Amino acid sequence: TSLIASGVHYHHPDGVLFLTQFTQVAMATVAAAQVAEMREQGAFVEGA
Amino acid sequence: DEMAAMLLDLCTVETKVAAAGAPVKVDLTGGLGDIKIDMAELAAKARE
Repeated sequence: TSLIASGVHYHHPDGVLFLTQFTQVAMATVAAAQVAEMREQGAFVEGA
Repeated sequence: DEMAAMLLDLCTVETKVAAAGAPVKVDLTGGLGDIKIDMAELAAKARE
């Protein structure tokens, strides 16, 4: 719900995962990890 | 009636939001904490 960080304090009544400073980080890591797996299986085409 | 009023004041919008951010510990005591009154006597004798 709430989180205190280094210099900043983030509070949401619902969730912090839906807060942008987090949400963007979560979304970026989720996709970056999924592609890495796709790359490990070689499913990534050279001309994409 | 006095103590009831003290309990409602914790239920006010101001102190409600305070509880949402972090647990609120309220002392509703009348200063019985720094009391130097000896309970071995003034309580027992009262009861006796």
